[PDB]
Amino acid sequence: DIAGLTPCKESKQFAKREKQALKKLQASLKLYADDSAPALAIKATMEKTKKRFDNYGKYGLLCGSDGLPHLIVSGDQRHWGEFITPGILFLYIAGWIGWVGRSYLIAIRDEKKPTQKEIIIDVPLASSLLFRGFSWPVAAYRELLNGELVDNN
Amino acid sequence: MNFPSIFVPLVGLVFPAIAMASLFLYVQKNK
Amino acid sequence: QVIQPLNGDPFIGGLETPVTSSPLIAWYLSNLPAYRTAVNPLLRGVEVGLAHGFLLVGPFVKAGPLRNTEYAGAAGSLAAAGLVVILSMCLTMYGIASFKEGEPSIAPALTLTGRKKQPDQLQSADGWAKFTGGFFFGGVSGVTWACFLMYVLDLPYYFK
Amino acid sequence: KYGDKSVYFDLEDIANTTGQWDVYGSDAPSPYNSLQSKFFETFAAPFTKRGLLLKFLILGGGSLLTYVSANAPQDVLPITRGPQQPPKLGPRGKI
Amino acid sequence: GFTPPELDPNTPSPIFAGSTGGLLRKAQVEEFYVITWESPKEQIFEMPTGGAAIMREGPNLLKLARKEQCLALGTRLRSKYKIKYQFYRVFPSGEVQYLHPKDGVYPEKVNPGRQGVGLNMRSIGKNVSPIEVKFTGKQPYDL
Amino acid sequence: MSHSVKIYDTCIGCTQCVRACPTDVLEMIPWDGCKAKQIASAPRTEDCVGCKRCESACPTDFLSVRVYLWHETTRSMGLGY
Amino acid sequence: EVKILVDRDPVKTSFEAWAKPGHFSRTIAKGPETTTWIWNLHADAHDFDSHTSDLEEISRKIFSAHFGQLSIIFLWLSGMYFHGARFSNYEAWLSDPTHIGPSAQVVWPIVGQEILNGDVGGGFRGIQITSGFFQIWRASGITSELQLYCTAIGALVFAALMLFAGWFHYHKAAPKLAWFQDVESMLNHHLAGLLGLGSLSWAGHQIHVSLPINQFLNAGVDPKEIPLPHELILNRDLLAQLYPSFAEGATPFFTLNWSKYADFLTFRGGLDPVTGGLWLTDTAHHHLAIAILFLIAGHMYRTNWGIGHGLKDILEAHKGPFTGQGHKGLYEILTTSWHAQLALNLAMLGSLTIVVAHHMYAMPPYPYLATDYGTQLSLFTHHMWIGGFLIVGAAAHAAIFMVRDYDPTTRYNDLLDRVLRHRDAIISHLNWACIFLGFHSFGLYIHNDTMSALGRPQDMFSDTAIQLQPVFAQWIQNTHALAPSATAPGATASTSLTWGGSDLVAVGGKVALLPIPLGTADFLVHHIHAFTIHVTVLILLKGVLFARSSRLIPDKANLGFRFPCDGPGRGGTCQVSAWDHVFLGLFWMYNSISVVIFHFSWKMQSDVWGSISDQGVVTHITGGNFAQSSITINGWLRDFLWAQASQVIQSYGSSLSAYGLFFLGAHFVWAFSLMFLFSGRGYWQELIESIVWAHNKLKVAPATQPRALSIVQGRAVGVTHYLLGGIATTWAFFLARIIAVG
Ligand code: CLA
Ligand code: CLA
Ligand code: CLA
Ligand code: CLA
Ligand code: CLA
Ligand code: CLA
Ligand code: SF4
Ligand code: SF4
Repeated sequence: DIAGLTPCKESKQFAKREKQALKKLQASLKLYADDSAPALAIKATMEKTKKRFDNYGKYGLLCGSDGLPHLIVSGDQRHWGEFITPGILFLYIAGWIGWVGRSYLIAIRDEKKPTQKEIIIDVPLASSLLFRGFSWPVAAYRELLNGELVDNN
Repeated sequence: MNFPSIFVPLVGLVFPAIAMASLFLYVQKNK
Repeated sequence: QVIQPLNGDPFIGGLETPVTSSPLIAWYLSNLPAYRTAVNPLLRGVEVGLAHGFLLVGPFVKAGPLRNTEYAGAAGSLAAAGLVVILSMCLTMYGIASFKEGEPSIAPALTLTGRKKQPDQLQSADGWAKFTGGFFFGGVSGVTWACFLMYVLDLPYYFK
Repeated sequence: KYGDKSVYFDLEDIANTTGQWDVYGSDAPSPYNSLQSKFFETFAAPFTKRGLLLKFLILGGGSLLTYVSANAPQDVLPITRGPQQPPKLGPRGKI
Repeated sequence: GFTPPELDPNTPSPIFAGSTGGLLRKAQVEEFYVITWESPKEQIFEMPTGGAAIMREGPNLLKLARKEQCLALGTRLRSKYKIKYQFYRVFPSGEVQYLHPKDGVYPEKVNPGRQGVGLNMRSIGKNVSPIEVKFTGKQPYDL
Repeated sequence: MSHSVKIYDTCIGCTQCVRACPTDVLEMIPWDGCKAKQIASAPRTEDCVGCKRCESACPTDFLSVRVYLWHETTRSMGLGY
Repeated sequence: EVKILVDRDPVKTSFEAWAKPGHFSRTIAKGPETTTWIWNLHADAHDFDSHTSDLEEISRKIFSAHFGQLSIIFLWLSGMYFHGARFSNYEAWLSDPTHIGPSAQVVWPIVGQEILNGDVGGGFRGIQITSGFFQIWRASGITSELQLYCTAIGALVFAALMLFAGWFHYHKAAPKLAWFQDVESMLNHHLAGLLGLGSLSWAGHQIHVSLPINQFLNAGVDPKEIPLPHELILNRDLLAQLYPSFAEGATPFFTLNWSKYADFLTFRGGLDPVTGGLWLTDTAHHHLAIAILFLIAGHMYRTNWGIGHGLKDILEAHKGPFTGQGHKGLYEILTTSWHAQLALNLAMLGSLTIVVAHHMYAMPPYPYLATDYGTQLSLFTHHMWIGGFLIVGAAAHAAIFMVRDYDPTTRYNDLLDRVLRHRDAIISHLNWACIFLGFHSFGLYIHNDTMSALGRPQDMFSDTAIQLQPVFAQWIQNTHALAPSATAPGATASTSLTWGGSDLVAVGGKVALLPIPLGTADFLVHHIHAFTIHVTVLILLKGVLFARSSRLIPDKANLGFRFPCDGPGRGGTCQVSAWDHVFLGLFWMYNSISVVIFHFSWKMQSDVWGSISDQGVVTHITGGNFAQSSITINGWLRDFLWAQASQVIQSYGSSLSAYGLFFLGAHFVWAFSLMFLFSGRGYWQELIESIVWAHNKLKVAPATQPRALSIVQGRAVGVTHYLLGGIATTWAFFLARIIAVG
């Protein structure tokens, strides 16, 4: 109960929102015969909604007074999977992309016409450097330690 | 005495006429 | 060849057209008071003011805020007179802005044929001042005449 | 000269070269009656002086506008007369 | 010692049918420019005031309202038809000022006898800061 | 009462500044500070409009010809009327 | 002399030019030095006049680009026919057109977007379409999805044929210059073989296929039990039961007894009460007469045989005292300049599209088209926008002709010279007309707003006030209402139901068309329309006339058609090019078309569209508030924008939520355009300098030096995003409002 928020699996308003969603979906479902393709699509949508609400309840999310889950980014260990773990994953992927791009730009820096390698990407070198960003934190840390990350102009 | 009926035409009509007349005469001067 | 150069001159910013240099159009423009150079500017101003003040009464009376009341004849006409009081005032400011006391007339001294012509006294301080005074007198006279015709003498009219 | 064929520039004649012409000005004499001209000359003489006319126009216009606005009948302008109706309440009770 | 050629008022004008882009009141109260050239063949050119004119063989004189119009027409004549051109400035008082070739030689090519005006013997980045020219009429670039 | 056109000593000697002038402000004068033995000059800045075509063709690192906009006349405002 | 002049194998088919970007010109093929090059590569891609100075290669590239465009159009048509065959409810819509919404697109069940599959009816869930393809297919006699599949396959084959022809007529067998300059044979073939024969073939299809199938459909026969269209061709008696004149064959045609064909060729007019569209017999007779007129109008111009007309002689024969030499020299101008032809054809096609939109709204030619309010609104708005864009492009390319292809030394025209000589008079008179129209059209709205805000409703320009009645338009409506009485006795009913009378067509409880009243509000809106059109004309014509020279820049033609400025000189020479005149006129065309479509939407929602009760009364969508509310800007803001935007702001959670998202996104893009429109390049370049330093600090700066967008490109991006946002806003608002309530 952080910041006066009830858990989503013990929230009456969360179940109420699920009830409204299922009622609207059933009202849409009543227009078609049960063996038809639109009826099957609506039933699949209802099952997806039920699974979504059950997963949101079981994930440990804290639901506000309006029945919607509220993310906590203060760093609480109960809610590290809302911001901190996806944030670390995003930082890893973004560092991968940035390191691969920087390595490609460094590799084609000392050429006769480097710009020709930017409008037309040299695919073998790019594919060689693609997996170099898997170990981007180690390479970046060592390059910073050896003073190769920055340029003193 | 109704003072708005005297000052509102004075400030909205007569004073602007005097002001833009004087400023037009002063701007177009060749000293 | 109907469209000619301006007085045979192709390097002047204008053209000679039947709307510009027709004999009837030239006659009509020359007989207007503004283009009567040999006449006193007081008389031309009187005529211009009479015409303009006479034509100004109609819109103010017929389209004024009190056009549907008993005061349609007077107040709107008064507004027309007020506009004349504005308009002559503007003219007066023009007469102070453009022309000086010590300078002569700046009107052209030639004609289309190139002969020497006495310049128009209108483009001068005294001439424009007389023109403006005549315009004011003619404007108030025309407004009074329009009011007298429509509402004092009660002449029959369609009133738009 | 300026009037010869295919030539339009004269050094001694600038007004024709630069098109300084009276396009519609006519040197015809006065068409108005002499008595009419005399009456309009003596009856519009005080308005000749332009500075005096400007001052007179400003003072007369201001005085007439103030006199008309202050002494207008109450039934002419709706603003001169009051509401002549009971005032209505606000949507929270006059607050 | 190059002497400026005198203006010939009796110079015939190109055959033009009239345009609204010609002279205005500025030609009367202020100056107006006059370009003279020598066409070796009766041909047709494009006026800078809109439209097309037909220049006549021999000397040709054209009056325009701006110096830029005169220079544009002269550049067109030199590049397309290869005609020598000179234009003057005429005042309402009748004064004529011989403008374009100030020494008879075109300004693009070097000619001895020209004096330097607006010449600064420093790089552009060595200009004095405005704080050092404050409360004085002198500008940093004028020093 | 004219735009201020200034020539600096970094001028190579290319006449493009003079050829790009639509009002005949600049000209080429003899000099000795470059290979071309010539430098630009602005004796007729009274006819300068301020179009800055001259400094749009200067090939130096920064402009050897500089047009500073200043007090404007009828021929500096490009008025044909 | 008019032969097939074709050179064999002029261009080698290879991928070498694919590997090199910007091969077409020289300054660009050198390689990128800055980022601006990339933008330039997408700016001069289709400017064939700048790539080469030879007219033959330019014409061949134009011909093959036209072939590629035709291939793309055929591909798009195949896609529409396929998405009408599969993923559509056309067969369901055929049975109940008055209660089932047309739909031809279904979304996949991903990320919750399946909410866009709305209950359109007929046992189908999908996106409701407003293109009116269902009405076309019903008017064509299509009653099965197999026919749509066959049409899609045929259009795919035709797209492949167009692509092959485009490759063939440039890389293998390219026409010569004299082949393209044979304008007389081209006009003859395009008037007799393209329009005339096409109209004749479509009339044959309507007579032999559309008429019996639509008669069976309107007779209540079930679509699957209707005989196939080929069965009515092999069996003449099957067609003769519906139309007995078919028992006589073509002998009444060959004996000039055409009055015997008065059962399927009728001049009836009006609308079909069963379907709410034009009579298909009327369309058949119309297309037949149009085919005859075009076929006898296509044998006019001269060719290899001495009979015919010469365009050059016809043009040279028309010259008056005012115009001097007249139209002499225009043939050489039009036969040697593609930009002049593009200007003329763009203007004519835009005006044609505008008149098409007006005549489709006024006369619905397809069954169940008028009662489909969404289709009518979408078609009118779309073709209005297309016409406005083409009209703007007309002046855009006329300016290119004036800058590039115009010269009086050779190909001199007297009319163009006399136009250019008095251009100041034209521009000043049009300026005065624009000011006068703006005052006496919009100051009336301001006056009405002030009188209503001051509590003086008797002083406004209303119907219950000072009246500005369109007496001329009302007289025209009255004249066209009584046209069957005296002026057109052969017509049973009037040409439309929008003039007058007691006529009223209602299908399925919805009003199709009504006699449209004209009052003071229509007067004010039409004069607003005239003012906006005149201002757009002023901007575009000023750009065209001053594209070469003016009193400010006498050598503007040397600067080019598309240049930013001439520096801060002469007080400032910003946006002096004709391209900037087009860029400014784009906004005014947008404004004019927006006002036009707002007028159309509100007027048809208040005075035409609605519902018919069983007793006989008619209740409109907005209750006829156009007469009293549209005379004030506050009325447009409240009763039109605020009132009808409730159907697009409340669409969240339903099948119309995509329209709300597009509403918000279009507002966002329109706001985003103001950044490019209001700013300048120097600030962005100076900021890019600091960003470049930040990248250079970490050895990650690119070799292609980043540069801010150019001045012209900044204006182009601003106007493009502005038009996109301001048009998509109206698109989403119109679609959501007219689908939710109509
Ligand atoms: C732009 C057009 C426009 C027009 C046509 C009108 C029209 C009208 N208004 Mg509105 N109004 C407007 C905009 C406009 N308004 C705007 C922008 C505002 C500001 C919010 C107002 C606010 C307003 C107020 C506050 C009032 C009006 C009122 C009136 C009346 C004018 C009364 C008067 O004193 O003037 C008449 C003036 C004239 C001198 C007319 C001159 C026109 C002449 C005749 C031209 C004819 C041209 C000629 C043929 C050209 C060729 C000549 C030939 C020899 C060659 C009239 C019904 C009054 C009212 O309530 O009555 C309904 C009033 O009290 N209006
Ligand atoms: C802020 C000051 C101001 C004032 C005091 C007024 C006053 C008035 N407005 Mg308004 N008006 C204003 C601003 C102002 N206006 C602005 C900014 C606009 C432009 C949007 C308008 C546009 C406008 C229109 C279009 C109309 C009015 C009219 C009216 C009149 C309302 C009804 C009535 O009295 O008719 C009775 C009217 C009269 C008896 C006129 C009396 C004027 C006297 C007798 C004239 C002599 C002096 C005169 C004021 C000029 C000289 C003074 C100075 C310039 C030297 C009244 C005179 C109406 C009008 O006056 O037409 C009849 C009208 O039609 N006004
Ligand atoms: C009577 C036969 C004829 C026909 C039908 C056409 C029709 C057409 N021409 Mg024209 N043309 C003709 C004779 C003909 N032309 C002649 C003799 C010349 C030389 C003087 C030209 C010169 C010409 C040029 C230079 C251009 C055209 C273009 C076009 C197209 C523009 C209209 C449009 O796309 O509507 C849509 C119309 C249809 C899709 C309806 C079906 C028409 C079929 C598909 C066309 C087959 C017609 C062809 C002439 C005959 C086949 C040749 C054979 C070897 C296979 C259109 C396909 C423009 C274009 O788009 O080119 C690609 C173009 O750039 N034409
Ligand atoms: C002011 C009067 C006038 C008007 C109103 C029009 C209006 C029209 N003309 Mg033009 N025309 C005129 C004068 C005029 N013309 C003159 C004097 C000539 C003789 C030089 C021509 C030559 C001409 C031709 C040869 C053709 C037109 C066509 C058309 C229509 C274009 C169809 C379109 O929008 O694309 C919609 C799609 C298409 C049908 C057109 C396809 C594209 C065409 C074939 C390309 C234009 C090429 C042209 C020959 C340029 C070659 C340059 C060469 C010298 C290198 C348009 C309505 C076309 C037409 O007849 O359409 C039925 C057409 O084929 N015009
Ligand atoms: C009918 C056919 C037509 C044709 C064949 C041409 C032909 C041409 N035009 Mg003209 N033009 C037309 C209509 C036409 N125009 C119309 C209707 C307009 C008014 C908008 C113009 C306005 C115009 C201008 C302003 C200019 C030309 C110029 C050109 C030339 C080069 C075009 C270019 O390189 O662009 C290549 C292609 C592009 C740059 C594509 C740009 C992307 C567009 C703007 C976006 C459309 C948005 C899209 C619907 C939204 C989807 C979202 C997105 C995520 C996909 C070429 C002669 C140019 C010229 O000649 O330069 C000297 C030029 O300056 N035209
Ligand atoms: C939304 C506001 C707006 C307004 C009011 C204007 C106004 C105008 N535009 Mg501009 N314009 C705008 C936005 C706007 N523009 C935008 C967004 C662009 C970018 C594309 C442009 C670009 C542009 C171009 C490219 C052109 C114009 C032109 C015009 C003028 C023609 C209309 C006319 O004169 O009628 C009369 C005036 C108006 C309708 C303005 C409102 C006046 C009301 C009716 C009366 C005000 C009452 C009265 C004056 C009392 C004053 C009170 C006193 C206290 C002072 C006019 C000055 C055209 C022009 O120059 O042609 C002459 C032109 O070519 N505009
Ligand atoms: S001023 Fe510019 S153009 Fe002239 S010489 Fe110097 S660098 Fe060359
Ligand atoms: S602000 Fe931009 S468009 Fe305007 S003059 Fe300067 S550079 Fe040219």
